Amino acid sequence: FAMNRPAPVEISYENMRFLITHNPTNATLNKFTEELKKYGVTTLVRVCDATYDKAPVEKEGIHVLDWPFDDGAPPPNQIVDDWLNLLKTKFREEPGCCVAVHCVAGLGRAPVLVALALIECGMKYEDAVQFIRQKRRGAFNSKQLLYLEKYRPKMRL
Amino acid sequence: FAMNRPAPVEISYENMRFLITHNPTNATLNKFTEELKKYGVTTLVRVCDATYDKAPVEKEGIHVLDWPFDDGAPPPNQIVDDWLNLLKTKFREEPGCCVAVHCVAGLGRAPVLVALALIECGMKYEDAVQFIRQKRRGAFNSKQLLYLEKYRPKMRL
Amino acid sequence: QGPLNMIQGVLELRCRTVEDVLTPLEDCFMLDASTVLDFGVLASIMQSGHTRIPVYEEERSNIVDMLYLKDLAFVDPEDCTPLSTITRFYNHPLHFVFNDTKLDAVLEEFKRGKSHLAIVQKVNNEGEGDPFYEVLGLVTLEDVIEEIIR
Amino acid sequence: QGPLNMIQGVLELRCRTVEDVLTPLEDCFMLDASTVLDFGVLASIMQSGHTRIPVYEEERSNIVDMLYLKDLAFVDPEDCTPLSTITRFYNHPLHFVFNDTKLDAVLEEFKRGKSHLAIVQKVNNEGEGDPFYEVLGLVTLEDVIEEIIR
Ligand SMILES: Nc1ncnc2c1ncn2[C@@H]1O[C@H](COP(=O)(O)OP(=O)(O)O)[C@@H](O)[C@H]1O
Ligand SMILES: Nc1ncnc2c1ncn2[C@@H]1O[C@H](COP(=O)(O)OP(=O)(O)O)[C@@H](O)[C@H]1O
Repeated sequence: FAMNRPAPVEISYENMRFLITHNPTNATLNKFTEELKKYGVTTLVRVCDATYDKAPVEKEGIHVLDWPFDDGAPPPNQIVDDWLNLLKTKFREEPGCCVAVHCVAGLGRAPVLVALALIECGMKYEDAVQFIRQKRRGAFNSKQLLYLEKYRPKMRL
Repeated sequence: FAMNRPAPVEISYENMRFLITHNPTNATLNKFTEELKKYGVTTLVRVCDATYDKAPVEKEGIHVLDWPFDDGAPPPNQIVDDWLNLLKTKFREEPGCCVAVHCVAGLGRAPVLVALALIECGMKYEDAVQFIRQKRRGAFNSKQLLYLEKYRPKMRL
Repeated sequence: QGPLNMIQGVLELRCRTVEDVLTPLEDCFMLDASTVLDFGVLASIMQSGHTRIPVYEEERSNIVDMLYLKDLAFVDPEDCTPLSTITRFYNHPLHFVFNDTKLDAVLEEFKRGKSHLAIVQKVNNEGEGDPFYEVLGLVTLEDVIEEIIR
Repeated sequence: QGPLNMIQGVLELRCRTVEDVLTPLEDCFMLDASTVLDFGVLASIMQSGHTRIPVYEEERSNIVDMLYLKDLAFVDPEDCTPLSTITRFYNHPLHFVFNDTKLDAVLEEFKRGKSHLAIVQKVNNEGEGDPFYEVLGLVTLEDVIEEIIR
């Protein structure tokens, strides 16, 4: 405990499974995809701009999705609707697969989307943050915590 | 205190003055003589065999005397008589000069000769050893301590 | 004085945090990733008297790999071998500690583990933007000791 | 457990002696004076993970100078520069401690002084011959610490 690594993080819940990841370069692109295969991700959502070629990752058969939105903001309503619809279809395709989200800061807007998923799958807003922050300390800013509080399930997974 | 150096040692008493020294090579011969000039020695007594040339030391005007005797033995009676006669003449030549003695172990037979000098200048056998061992720990072996005990002043300095 | 002062030292390990003991970034010996290992930089390494040296690109707060002394083993000065080649010969692990962390934990983990070196993060709340971990500098075993023995 | 175990450690510094804590000669990284500094021995130095390395001629118990890491600064491997040239570029001081010496003294002197390294002597009574100081090995600051923190 109390010491850690520049390293992926996993959140599991029902048969949903999520990975939050570092940025690569092209320099360690081929190693990066091998991490992802190891967690059995079918799907990457880039929520922050990156410069690497995605097509090595896509060649090895992971669906890669470029959905960038503003630094430290809530996701716009399109992106949440997309993201929920994506999760339906991709856990329909394979139960107990993983969906990767990654940014260039692993705290912030990548875990927001995971917390959005967890809330519309069960657990309380209070509870949902706690599971995230246990795994990556200090996880959202106050605007995101606002949005995560003011958020309502349908409950559409 | 309690940490020390590969380094000369001084014993003073009346206007007698003595240096006990390490061995040099030729490699640091020229530095070695500069130590000796710094203590103002006129006289070196080699009491253990060494290989260096003495003539650099003798050129810089120190009387060098090759008086070797057996490892861990008392000095033979010639050597003591010589050594005492040397001390007379050389403190006659210059009061408050230093006489160097050196071996290849600075504990042992070099400090015996200094203790011989101190005994025939005053101080008690018990006292004489103590001044030596304070300066270089563990200074004589038992044969030498025997000889230093059984030793009698005339008192011929 | 003395041993009594030291005993208070070990007693205050539970109080005191990494923040108190660290070497801050501006006093860290580190190299740019793009550095070449010519005669002079190799000299500069071997002058620095450190065995583990952090490697950054291209802002200093962005630590990326570690260089070990052992990594330098058969390098020829002006091969001019660049740094990131040598950092790419090895996985050396890089460990991160939080600035919160009490010293007695840190000491026990150093007692356990692989490297004598962690690098130091705090979280970062002010900012409009995303939260990030902010690099403060280095803490070693010898850092934690110096609390006790002074 | 723990900090309580450490406090006994500092309390036993007055009891325990250098004899108990030292690295004995047979486990010391040292070089012969006549060694040449080619690629391999330089590699061997930088592998050894030591910054201060004793130098002997020609029995191992006869320590003569110290090599520092900083001494290696602008040497070219296969110049083949021999060791004793580099040891002759510098007075580095070499410090000697007695095997008797209690740890709390040693720790305070290390707290003071120049080198983190002393080398260890006992006197030698058995033998027919002259008394001599007998070289046992090395003690460092990190040695004395390890008493406390274990
Ligand atoms: N690469 C480095 N740059 C700057 N300071 C360092 C570095 N490595 C260690 N230190 C500092 O040096 C001190 C002692 O470090 P130590 O544990 O002896 O490792 P090293 O052998 O690298 O010096 C500590 O205060 C530590 O913060
Ligand atoms: N030249 C050397 N050869 C063998 N062991 C050494 C040497 N220098 C230090 N040590 C040992 O390594 C341990 C820690 O040494 P440390 O104080 O970290 O110095 P270094 O940075 O040289 O390792 C101690 O137990 C010490 O006895």
